[PDB]
Amino acid sequence: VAAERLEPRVEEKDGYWILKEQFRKGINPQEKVKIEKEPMKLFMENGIEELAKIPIEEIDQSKLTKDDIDVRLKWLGLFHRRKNQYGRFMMRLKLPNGVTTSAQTRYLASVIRKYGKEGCADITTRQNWQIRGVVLPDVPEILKGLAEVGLTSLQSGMDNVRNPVGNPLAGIDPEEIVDTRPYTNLLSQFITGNSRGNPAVSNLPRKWNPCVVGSHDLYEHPHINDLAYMPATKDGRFGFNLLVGGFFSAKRCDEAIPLDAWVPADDVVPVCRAILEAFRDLGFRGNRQKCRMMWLIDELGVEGFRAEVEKRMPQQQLERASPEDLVQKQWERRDYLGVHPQKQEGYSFIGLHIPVGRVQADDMDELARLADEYGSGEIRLTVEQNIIIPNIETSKIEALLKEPVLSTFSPDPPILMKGLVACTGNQFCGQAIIETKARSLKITEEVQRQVSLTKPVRMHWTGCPNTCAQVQVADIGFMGCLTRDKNGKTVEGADVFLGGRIGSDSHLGEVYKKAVPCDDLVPLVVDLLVNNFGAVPR
Ligand code: SRM
Ligand code: SF4
Ligand SMILES: O=N[O-]
Ligand SMILES: [Cl-]
Ligand SMILES: [Cl-]
Ligand SMILES: [K+]
Repeated sequence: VAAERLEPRVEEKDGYWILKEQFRKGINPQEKVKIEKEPMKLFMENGIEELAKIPIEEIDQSKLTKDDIDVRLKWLGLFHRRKNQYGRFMMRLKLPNGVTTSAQTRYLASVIRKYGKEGCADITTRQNWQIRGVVLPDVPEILKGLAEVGLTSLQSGMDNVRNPVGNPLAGIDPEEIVDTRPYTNLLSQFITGNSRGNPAVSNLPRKWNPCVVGSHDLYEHPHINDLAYMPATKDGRFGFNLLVGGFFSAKRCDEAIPLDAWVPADDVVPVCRAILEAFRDLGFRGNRQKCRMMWLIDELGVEGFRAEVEKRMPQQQLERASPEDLVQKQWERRDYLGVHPQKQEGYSFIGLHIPVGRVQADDMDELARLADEYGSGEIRLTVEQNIIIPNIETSKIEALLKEPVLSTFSPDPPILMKGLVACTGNQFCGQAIIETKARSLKITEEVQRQVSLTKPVRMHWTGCPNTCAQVQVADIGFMGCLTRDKNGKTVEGADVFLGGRIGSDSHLGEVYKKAVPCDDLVPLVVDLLVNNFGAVPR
């Protein structure tokens, strides 16, 4: 790699970070959008106030404002559903470590309730909330309402640092390695500039996913993050070994690799900043399919990239990885659904199944009520799109289990439902090839009617090759496609994936059988379960 390749390609100008004049040749259309107008200005200079007053039909008549609503608004966590729910916006939060309060949950419910049949909410595969139905004129008030209840939606889409994932059992599991909440909280504060916006990290070449590990179970999926902090003691000091570059895309899926770096626990934010600065400064900005950070690591080599991180650290110090980390490889991933004792004597948590992560306003209010009556007003989200209510006095569990709402959001659903994960799909998502959430529930129910099993088989349904529902981590994955029935008629289908493993012995699954009509999946899946996962026909 020539020295010229290492010249930073962006510069700070008037509070924002912009591509230098000599580094604009050959850039992709998204990079052009960012040059034409700085997206962060919609929040930080309150550009949203006037934009929100323009009728959407008028907005669509000019490129600048159309790009404002379809692209730039994703820096404020607002996602126009142009194709599938025209004029409505999904809104996505920052929710480090998946932690919400009952007051926040009620606020979110109040927002979606206004929109009737156009509103609902979802738990995401980054243990985050999305709300739906939002209309542009309401955006300024919703931004204010979120701030009032201690939430932000900043920098949650597009070329930004995505939700910091942690251990859903942080602070409460007798078996945790280290409480991840202080670290994911710090990361979210850093990323969003304490909810004011942080332009230094909002002009990346592409999205970037961080997680902090605190569980032997590896609930945080460090192998598929751009930056994963693996807890490790080095020379008698507590800190983290760093994995970099994990990502999924249509073109390529890659597991994170060691940076060969250990940082003291107090250097979590400094090293996040250094890595982001290197990626921002040096990453390719052409073909969008080659802009994730791993492509930079391959271009420079991991050592070349490491040197760029090192030079951006305070005092330019970046130790080599600890020979060992704290994660025990002898481990069986633990079910968190149901009632479990906490490390605090006399307290339990309860994991509740949320079918395909989908809730309505009334459901959110009920869950918030349970959290107040039984817990400490806290609701935790998981990356399997379920919930945990922590801090419940154990003597209250008997009463809790009789609550009517637990017949719907169950502490002990059938085993295949426990492991079922599904993305948005074509109900709302414009890129989706198939419907996912309703279909996946239907198929899973039919499969479980036919077979019993004891292995915790994890089934993931994703609507297109973007693989937001991570089919490559599944025991059985389903990637949406269009295919043909016996008569040559167009039908919805799935490419079926096998081989995904999670935890310490992780492995990326691969296509097993392409183009299976969705109406033909049940027998295929039943047989796979009997033949490979010990399932028994009923
Ligand atoms: C909601 C969520 C799936 C879910 O049902 O849980 C989701 C939904 C969308 N993803 Fe995703 N992604 C979700 C997690 C992911 C993950 C999984 C993860 O983070 O572990 C991946 C694969 C891992 C990765 O990125 O490395 C993922 C890879 C994509 C990609 C492909 C990335 C790439 O490099 O090519 C796109 C398209 C893009 O960004 O260019 C994308 C694009 C989208 C958009 C924003 C596209 C769009 O605007 O319509 C989807 C919004 C649909 C909607 O209305 O909900 N989504 N997406 C997840 C929100 C996470 C969050 O709270 O921030
Ligand atoms: S995998 Fe495809 S269909 Fe599913 S939410 Fe992501 S972009 Fe939409
Ligand atoms: O929002 N999925 O990158
Ligand atoms: Cl996006
Ligand atoms: Cl769309
Ligand atoms: K779920």
